[PDB]
Amino acid sequence: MQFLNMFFFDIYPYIAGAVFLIGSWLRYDYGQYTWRAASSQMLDRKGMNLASNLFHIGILGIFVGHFFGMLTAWLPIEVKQKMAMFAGGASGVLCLIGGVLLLKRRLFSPRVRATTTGADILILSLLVIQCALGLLTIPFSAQHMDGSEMMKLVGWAQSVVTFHGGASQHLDGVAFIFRLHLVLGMTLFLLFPFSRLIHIWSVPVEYLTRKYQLVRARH
Amino acid sequence: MKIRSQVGMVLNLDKCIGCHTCSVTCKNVWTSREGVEYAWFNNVETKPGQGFPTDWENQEKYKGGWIRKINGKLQPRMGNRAMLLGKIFANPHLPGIDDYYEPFDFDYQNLHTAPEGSKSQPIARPRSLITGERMAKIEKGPNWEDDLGGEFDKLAKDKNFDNIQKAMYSQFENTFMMYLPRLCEHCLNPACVATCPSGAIYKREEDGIVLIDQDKCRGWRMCITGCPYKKIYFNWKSGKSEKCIFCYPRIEAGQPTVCSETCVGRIRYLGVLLYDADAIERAASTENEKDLYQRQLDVFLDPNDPKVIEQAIKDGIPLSVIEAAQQSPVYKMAMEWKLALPLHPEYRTLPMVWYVPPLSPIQSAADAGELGSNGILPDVESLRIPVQYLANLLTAGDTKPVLRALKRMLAMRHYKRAETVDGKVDTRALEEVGLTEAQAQEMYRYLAIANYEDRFVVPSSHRELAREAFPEKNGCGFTFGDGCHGSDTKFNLFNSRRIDAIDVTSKT
Amino acid sequence: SKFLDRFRYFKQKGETFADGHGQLLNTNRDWEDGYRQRWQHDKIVRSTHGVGSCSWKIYVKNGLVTWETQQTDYPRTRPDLPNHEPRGCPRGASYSWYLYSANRLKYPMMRKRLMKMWREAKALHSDPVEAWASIIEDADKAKSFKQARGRGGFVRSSWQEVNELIAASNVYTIKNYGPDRVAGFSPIPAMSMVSYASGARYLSLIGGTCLSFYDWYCDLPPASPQTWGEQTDVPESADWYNSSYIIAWGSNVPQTRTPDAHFFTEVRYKGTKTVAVTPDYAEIAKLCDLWLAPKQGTDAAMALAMGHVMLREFHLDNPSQYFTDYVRRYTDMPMLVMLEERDGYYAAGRMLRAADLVDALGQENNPEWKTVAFNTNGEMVAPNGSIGFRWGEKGKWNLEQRDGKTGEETELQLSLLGSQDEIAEVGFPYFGGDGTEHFNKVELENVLLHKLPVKRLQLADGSTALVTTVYDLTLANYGLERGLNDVNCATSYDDVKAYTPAWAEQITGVSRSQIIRIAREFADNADKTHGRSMIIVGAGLNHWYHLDMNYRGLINMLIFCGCVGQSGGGWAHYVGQEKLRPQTGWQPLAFALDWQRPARHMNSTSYFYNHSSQWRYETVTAEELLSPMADKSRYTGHLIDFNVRAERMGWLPSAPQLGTNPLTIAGEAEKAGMNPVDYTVKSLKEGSIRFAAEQPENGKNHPRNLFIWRSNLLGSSGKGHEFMLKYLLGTEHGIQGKDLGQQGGVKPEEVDWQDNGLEGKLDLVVTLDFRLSSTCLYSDIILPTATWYEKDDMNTSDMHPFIHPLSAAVDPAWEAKSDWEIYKAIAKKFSEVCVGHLGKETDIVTLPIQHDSAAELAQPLDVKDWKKGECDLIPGKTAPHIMVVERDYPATYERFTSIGPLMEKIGNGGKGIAWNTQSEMDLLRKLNYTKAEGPAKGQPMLNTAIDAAEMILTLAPETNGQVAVKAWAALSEFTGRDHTHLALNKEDEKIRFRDIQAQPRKIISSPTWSGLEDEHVSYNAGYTNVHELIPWRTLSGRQQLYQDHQWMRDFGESLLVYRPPIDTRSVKEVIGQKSNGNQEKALNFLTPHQKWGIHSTYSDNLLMLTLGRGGPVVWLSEADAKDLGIADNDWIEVFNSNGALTARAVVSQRVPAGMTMMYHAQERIVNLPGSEITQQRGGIHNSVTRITPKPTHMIGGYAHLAYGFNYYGTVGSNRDEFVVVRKMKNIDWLDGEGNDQVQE
Ligand code: HEM
Ligand code: SF4
Ligand code: SF4
Ligand code: SF4
Ligand code: F3S
Repeated sequence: MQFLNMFFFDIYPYIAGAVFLIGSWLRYDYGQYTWRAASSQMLDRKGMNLASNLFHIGILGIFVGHFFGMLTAWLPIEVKQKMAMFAGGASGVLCLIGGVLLLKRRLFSPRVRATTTGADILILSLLVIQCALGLLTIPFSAQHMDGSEMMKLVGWAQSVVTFHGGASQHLDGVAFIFRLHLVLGMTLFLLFPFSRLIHIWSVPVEYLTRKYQLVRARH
Repeated sequence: MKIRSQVGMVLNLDKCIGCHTCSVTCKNVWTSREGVEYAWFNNVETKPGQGFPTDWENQEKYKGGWIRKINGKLQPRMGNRAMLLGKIFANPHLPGIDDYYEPFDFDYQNLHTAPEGSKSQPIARPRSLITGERMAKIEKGPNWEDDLGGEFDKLAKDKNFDNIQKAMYSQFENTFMMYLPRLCEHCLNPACVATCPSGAIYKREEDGIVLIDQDKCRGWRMCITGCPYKKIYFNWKSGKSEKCIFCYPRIEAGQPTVCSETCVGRIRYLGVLLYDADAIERAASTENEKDLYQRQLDVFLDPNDPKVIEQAIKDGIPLSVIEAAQQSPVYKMAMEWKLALPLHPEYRTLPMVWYVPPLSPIQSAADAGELGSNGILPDVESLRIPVQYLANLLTAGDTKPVLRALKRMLAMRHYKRAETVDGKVDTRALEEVGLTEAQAQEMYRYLAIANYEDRFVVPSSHRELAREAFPEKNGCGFTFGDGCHGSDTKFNLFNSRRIDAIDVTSKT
Repeated sequence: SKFLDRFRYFKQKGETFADGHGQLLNTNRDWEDGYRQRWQHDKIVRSTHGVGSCSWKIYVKNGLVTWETQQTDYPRTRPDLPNHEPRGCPRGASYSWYLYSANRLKYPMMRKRLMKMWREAKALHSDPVEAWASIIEDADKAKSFKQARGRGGFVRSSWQEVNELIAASNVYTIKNYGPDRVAGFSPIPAMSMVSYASGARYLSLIGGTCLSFYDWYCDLPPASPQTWGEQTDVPESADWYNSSYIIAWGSNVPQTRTPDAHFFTEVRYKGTKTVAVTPDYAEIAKLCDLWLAPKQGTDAAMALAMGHVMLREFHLDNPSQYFTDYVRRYTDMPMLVMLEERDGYYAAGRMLRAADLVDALGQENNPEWKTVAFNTNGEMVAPNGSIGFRWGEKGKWNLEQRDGKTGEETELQLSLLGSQDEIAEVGFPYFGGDGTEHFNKVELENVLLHKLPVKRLQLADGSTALVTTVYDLTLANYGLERGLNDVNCATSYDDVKAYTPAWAEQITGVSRSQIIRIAREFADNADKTHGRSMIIVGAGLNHWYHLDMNYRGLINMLIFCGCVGQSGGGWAHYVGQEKLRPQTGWQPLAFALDWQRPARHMNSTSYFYNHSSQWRYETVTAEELLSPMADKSRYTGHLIDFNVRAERMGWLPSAPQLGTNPLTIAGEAEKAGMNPVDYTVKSLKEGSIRFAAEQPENGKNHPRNLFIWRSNLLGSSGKGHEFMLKYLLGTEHGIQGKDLGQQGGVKPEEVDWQDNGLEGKLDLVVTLDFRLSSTCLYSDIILPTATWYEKDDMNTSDMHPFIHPLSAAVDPAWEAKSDWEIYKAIAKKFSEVCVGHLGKETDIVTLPIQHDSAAELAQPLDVKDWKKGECDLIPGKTAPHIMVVERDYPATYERFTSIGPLMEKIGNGGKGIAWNTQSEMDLLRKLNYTKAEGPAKGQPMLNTAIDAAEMILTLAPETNGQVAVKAWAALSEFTGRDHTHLALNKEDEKIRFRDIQAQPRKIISSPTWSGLEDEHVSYNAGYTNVHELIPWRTLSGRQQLYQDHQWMRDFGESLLVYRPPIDTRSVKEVIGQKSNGNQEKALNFLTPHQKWGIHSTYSDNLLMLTLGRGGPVVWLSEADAKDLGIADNDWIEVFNSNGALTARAVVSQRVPAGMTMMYHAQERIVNLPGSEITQQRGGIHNSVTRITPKPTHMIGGYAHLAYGFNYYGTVGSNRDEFVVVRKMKNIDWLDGEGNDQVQE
């Protein structure tokens, strides 16, 4: 138990972190043709507007919450937790609904199923699971409205990203469900560079300030 | 004032016989792969009709092209940058595969492997190339409406029938049809380039060909909506978009495109057009859409003008290109004779593939009729194809430039007949349309005789300029996988070097 | 590192432009190599397609054929003419698809059942001929595999196994029944000469039958042989550019002659006016200045009225100097016609011959074959040119206006009006009153009497008679009033008379003012330019039962305007690439004329009408086609009876020929103590030997082995599809009607009848192809053949003067072999398998009387049937020639692979001339090397297709200037005029195979053709006749307007007249019988050449299917579709007594109500569901047609009307056909997939 604990929360996070980075870099330099969002909308437009928007707007809400909540007087720990439970809770509901609809489509929509890759089914299934797990941790966090639980998880996270050993200790006594969510969440970073999730690196920010016409010179 | 060059293309619709050879040869070379089997970079549509994809000309539905805001500025019909980004998770205007057609194949092998003692003759049934499942019935194709295949009320939904009393054309005796071969327009103000969030689409400076970088494209699939001609096709397998590449591999060395050289009808002309890139926005944003045609002509420059010549030199255009521009058949048809017109100039993209309208049999009339200003030959007023239809297609609704082109072509005919049949010089029809004998003579040389060297005047793209042709000549094609192509920085993780380069530097 | 490059972001930003609207970037572009590397290829090879004639660049990449683009390096035409490049079409552009597609035939295949029995038979019979005997002679065995045809079960075999079976079966058939019980069918040799020659050469050597194709496809216009004595000679497409007025009549040029269409669209810019005449709004209309739409099948009417206006205004009112002189010198208008006595009036008889006059006008040689006319001084005369001067004498067979006796210059007169002795009333037939309920009619009289200015003459036998000119008879026939107060003649164009513009308006539906304006414009142009008016005509007119009238109507307009023989003018017929130009170089190769003469040619229409038993269902009678002025009792019998008589009279060929093995005749003639010829003539007279045509079902007179290559016969070409399946294949069929016996109809009087017709006549069907076609599907043995991109061969066309090659870009994939190598190996196996069964045999071969031979002067005045004692049986005159041919069966292979000795012994020649070709043979020994030993020792080799091609190139005058000069010299003997000047300036010219691979070559002017290959004038048919004074090979030596042959006169075709579409009566007996609940309706069934394939080739090509409608479809007008409740693309069934087909509808406005069109051939292998009418797989377009011959297309032994392979014979016309149409209910695929549908 103590061994599995140090593995998953002291060792594993760095393995998944190295694979996520070097894997992204390597696939970027040697796999440009494979770097795309892999849209399937044209093959079957039905329900995609609702489904994809719910999932992405929800998943992005989650991402913003997770990022500023674990990596960051006027906003004490218990206030942050209340925000996560409601704002983050709502986001996870939109996300899960969209995710489930997308998965139903991918698995049973003939044209999408016939043309999908294994990684597409695996990665989506894991995000639907991870999202469901996330929401299940809400009733558990409700039992510690003083933000005691959150403080532990945030302790761990910041220990990991700042390379301070012993990160697993911060988790002493946290409900098991939080363990699962953390492991599955890190696993997604491990598989990240070998799935369609690489599209995330390409969020088109430059477009907002780009001149409309582009012309490339002789080169 | 920034002079740039581009090989433009003019298609004489009057000579098109609607054979589709151009479509087949392009398909064989560029789009036979799984993922783009349904894509036809070049496709021929029969008009009246809704085309491929279905109703592509309906910008209210598809949201293609540009719009001119009240403040005078240009914006993609799709929306400004924020608006476009807001539709990224699911493009609401995206044409579905069914708007094209579900690509199919047949089970030919069943004809070979049918077991002994079959109760009926074996047969090859259709199968979907998307699902791999049996198809109960083929219900669509890329040229489904070919030769008025379909009921008039269906074909008449044709967007170009706007503002026309079309009822009369459902009458057998008033029947009319024409062909519209089309490819990518390689616009001067392409909407696809402006609607791609990743900036993967660009216009090549040296020859104006517009390409989708297959490395940099991210598959945001917004460009498909952006293009008003719907000439960008999503590769459903690779997840990236592809489009006509104007056969740059051939153009680069001075050869015609595949669809140009393979055109059985001998209707396609290729020639250089010099344009002022600094005037693109000004012209595309003119207030009245009926002015876009003329505003684009004003963007084209006179290749025989020493002023343009010097500026072109200064701006880097090679000498052979300038010379090619001076004998461009495209320039003569679009600028001199005014026979060639743009395809849908109202989209505000400043298209670079133009068309000469077609002539047609005279309309049905109470009697055999009488001689007109052209004797036994037709007068522009008698043609059965409604000029307003042609105007909606080529001139934003203005019939004036369409009539001038048709009139001039008929005048040429009148003058030539006098000469070859009566053995007389009769320039009456020419003077009526503002043409000289010499101009009608040159028109005849290019349009009628149309020698190969006259239809295609394509200069080299000069791949040696600003690059190192020597090491490339020696090592290109050896695709062993050095992993160094595609970037300018020499450092690479696999600790390798470019096969087509010189790594040992001269120390002298 | 592409990752590290992202950091040079703003470093790659160049200048902005257009005031910030754009940004110039200096970023990497290496990715562009991706498309560059796709375009790059290993090499390019020049080749073309075999069954347009376009040269293509075949691209090979990664050692495979990837795509093709047109070659553009053809020799350029004059500066004032557009060039030919790039040619091509969409079908051709998609051929590359076939090389490795899923329907490619990779290995020889055999029906499993046949293989099982074959291997068990060989195990009990060491000799393959005996093993085959044991199978075929067992009724139960034979039927077990014949019924498996088209029902799956193909299994992979091997070349060794299939070649032995083929050879064994061939030997057994030749030995037990006769060589002529073995046949082969292959079309258009011009597209791949050597590939065609391969099978034809093997068949010819072993005595088998070589079936025709020009008539079979109905591409042959009988009117051409009638008017000019020429199969088909037309101007090249470039010549259209020299025309100032063109009418595209029933020709969809852009779709049927695609690579040449630019000449038509481009000539418009030179001021040429173009008019399109098509019932529907077709692609061709899109390119014309005027669209006229007459009721389909009524075109002859419009032409008659146009001719009417032209004669009236340019020949009578204001005589055109050009036209007048032209018809005087080049037509038979001045020729005299004898009037026959009848009660109350006279009828036009045979033309007056010099022999009819007292002192035969001083003519000793062939006086009964020289026409007569009057000169400007009322003196009678026999002018030069008539066919009588062609044989038996030399120097007078030309068109010099001279007296055939004094050789003095004369001037024939046209009309007798103004020098007649009296005015007799002549009767003219009128059929414009008959017809079905689908065509407008104009009631007048079956016989229209006209006043003709006659002239009485004193015959050589004491009697007297009345004569008139063809000219007068012509003006009368058209209804031109000439002051004789003729009640039936028109008084104005509005007068509804027999053949006025007002009259035509009623029948055709085309406004009279249009008919007048265009006829006028057309004639006026011809006058101004001296004949530069042209009519391009196609299947729109040539596929009707009365194609002869449609064509003669157009031909007359052209002649009346002097357009034939003038560059830029004339009759331009384009339907099939029948023009194989190096003809006399190819014939000896293809028919083994270098080893044996003659061969066994047969006209396919009569052959299949007979053997597929379509005559047993005939509904058309000859009686209803006879003229109203004919003795109906002299023309009794079934249509097939007329064929049988034509055969025994030496008019048409027969196959099988005799009811007895022709290899056994010589053996019986010896015992009887007399030579084979005499013994056969006597046995025929006594009836001990009979023509096989008399008893086609006795079990020994039907073909047993059929070879099919470069064809999809049993799947698109074969008219009467369901009949072929039933009688030739012996398999299930979809025929709906009952035969003559079941209806109690009248049996023929020349052919035996039996209630149960013989089924499954073919013992072995062998098909060669590169794709598994409909024909292969119903064969016993399928042989994988090389595609057009995997073999060497040659191609020529009637559209241009270039000879170019087919080349192997790569070796034939898998186990495929070229046609030449396949038949060479068959020949090799045959040569060993026949040892002990066949040796040096003697064969008796019948040969019909040949056109362009001395014997064409057979029966001059009437028709005598020796079988009816009307005359003696004289082979070569009143019956076919009876020839003796020696065959060395064991030496078949050696002969196949070497150029025979006959070229040196006898020589070479064609079209009525011959020459010495020794020099050519000596050259060939050096080019092809020679046999080191054996039977053909010392003879040039023929091992490869290249050797065969060089043989063709070296022997032909079109490709060897040396031969061309000897050819013209030989012709000069007949005409007495020098013609060698036509090729002297190219005498050093010699076209080589390897040179045409580098660049297509223009051929040399040859006597084989009437157009010229020159640099100042384009090729134009009839140009040599008009400019070199060479006569047309007709009775009169001129363009024949009047056909005086007994049968032509009695069937009402002596002069052109309107003939409404015939009734096939194929719909009323079945309509409603098998209701499915939806409304049914009868519609005219038309089948023009499709846009997505050449006949059936490409019909399975995915590219073509994708650009079309994904499979078999049929077009219907919106009204008809709405009436039947049919929506666009609904499944529908089309059917009649002949069978049924299933397809999907295409609803369109451009289709006129009353007609339906299913573009020619979409075959039977793709996307066809089960039929609700037959409960079988849906049929094809030919499941609803059936052969119905026309007597006039059977005339033989009469100058221009004598036989020739593909020159004359019955045609398979069927546009008169009607079908029942309805929406389908149940869509069952009959494949056990459970994927069926129901339409409601
Ligand atoms: C390695 C990656 C991840 C880590 C370390 C992580 C960590 C956490 C933690 C610690 C909480 C409880 C918050 C508290 O302290 O009160 C939580 C909640 C949640 N997570 Fe994650 N998470 C990860 C990835 C994800 C992903 C990929 C998803 C979406 C599928 C997701 C969806 C949720 C949801 C819906 C909740 C509950 C409501 C909320 O707090 O917003 N998480 N996560
Ligand atoms: S230019 Fe080339 S890529 Fe574009 S349509 Fe033509 S053939 Fe296709
Ligand atoms: S090849 Fe030329 S003539 Fe034929 S469809 Fe294409 S553009 Fe028209
Ligand atoms: S199929 Fe015939 S017409 Fe078409 S490209 Fe080939 S040779 Fe030319
Ligand atoms: S909108 Fe640009 S899929 Fe279109 S170019 Fe590809 S990322």
